[PDB]
Amino acid sequence: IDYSGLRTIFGEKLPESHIFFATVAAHKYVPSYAFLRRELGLSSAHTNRKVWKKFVEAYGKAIPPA
Amino acid sequence: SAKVVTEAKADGSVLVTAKTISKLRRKLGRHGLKLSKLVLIVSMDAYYDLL
Repeated sequence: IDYSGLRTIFGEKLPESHIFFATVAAHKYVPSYAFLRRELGLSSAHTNRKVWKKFVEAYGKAIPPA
Repeated sequence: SAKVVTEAKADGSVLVTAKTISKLRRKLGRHGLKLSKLVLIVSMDAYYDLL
């Protein structure tokens, strides 16, 4: 949810899945896949790369207009 | 020159994810294609981050 915040920790590009969830800093803003799926409105029924890919698209879609 | 520097970071921050551990296989080269002939040894705090 707090895309604006995660921009400070990881800049433009989001790291790979293995790294994003292994940084202690981003465990406050987004913790584990459950959160991702519950917030995207996705379900456990949607495979995780689909949830991640959707998260990555949101991250780009939202980048502050520059 | 096989010390692959990884995104895992000391002071928590990045934890040692399992992928980082297996991306180590490239540096072996053809040696590491096999998987049945390689042995891994992880530091204790990278077993607690593999979890």
